Amino acid sequence: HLTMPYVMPGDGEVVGVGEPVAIRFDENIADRGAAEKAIKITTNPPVEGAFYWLNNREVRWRPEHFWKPGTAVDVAVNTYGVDLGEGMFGEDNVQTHFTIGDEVIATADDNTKILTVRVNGEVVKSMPTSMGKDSTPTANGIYIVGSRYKHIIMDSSTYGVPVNSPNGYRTDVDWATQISYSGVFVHSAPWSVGAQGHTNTSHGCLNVSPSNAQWFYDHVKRGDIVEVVNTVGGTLPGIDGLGDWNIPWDQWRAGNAKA
Repeated sequence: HLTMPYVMPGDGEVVGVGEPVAIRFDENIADRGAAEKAIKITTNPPVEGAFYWLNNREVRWRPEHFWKPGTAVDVAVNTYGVDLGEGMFGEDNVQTHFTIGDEVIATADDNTKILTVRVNGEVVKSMPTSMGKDSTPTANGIYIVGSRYKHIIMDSSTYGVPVNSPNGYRTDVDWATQISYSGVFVHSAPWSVGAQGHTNTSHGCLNVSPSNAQWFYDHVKRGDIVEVVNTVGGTLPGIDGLGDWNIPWDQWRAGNAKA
C-alpha cells in the first residue's frame, strides 16, 4: 500500500527543448487527480504547462511549444502521505531541478533523404540517411531523443518480432541514439552507406554513416528533437513514450485524469 515516485529528468541535468517532465510510479495510480495536485512545477521564465498520462504509472508535463532555451525548471513531487486511491499512499517526496540547453532539432526528410541538424536555427550537419523500407516504414512526426548507446544488440524481439520469424533479426550496432520506445534509433549502418541518401532499407531506424552516427551520439542529447517528414508511414503515437508532441496541445491540456 505505499508507492514511490521517480522523477526525470534527473536533478541537475541539462536537457533539450522537447523534454517533458516525467513522474513514474511503481504502482498503478487510481486517483490521477490526487497525483497531479501533489506535483508542483515552477518554470523561469514562466510558461504554461499541463499534465497528460501516458499510461497508468506515468504522467508527463510539458508546455504547448518546445521549451525556450535557458529555462530553468523546478519539480516538487509532494506525494508523501497522499492518498492516491485504492488504499495506496505516497511513500515520499521527490524533486528535480533542471535546465533547458540549446535548441537542437534534427529533421529527417524522406523526399531528400537527408537528416539535417539545426542548432538554434542554423544548419550544422547534413547526413544522408536510409529510413524504413516501405513494408516497415519510419513513421512521420515528432520524436524526443532518449538514451544513447555506444554499442547495442538490436534485437527485433525486444520490440515484438521474434528473431527467428521471417522478419526478425538480432544485430550488433554502434552509436545508437533511441528516438522511440517502439524501437526507432538513429545508428551507424556501415553496410548501407551506398543506399544512404537514395533508398530506404531499414526496419524503421534512421540509418546513417558510422561517423555521422557517432556525431549524432555525441551532439544530440536527451530531450533534443527529431522530426520525420514525408515518409510513407503513419504518425508516431503520442503515447509511445517519446512521442508526446504528437498529441496536439488542446488534447494534451485537457488531460486524462479521469481515464
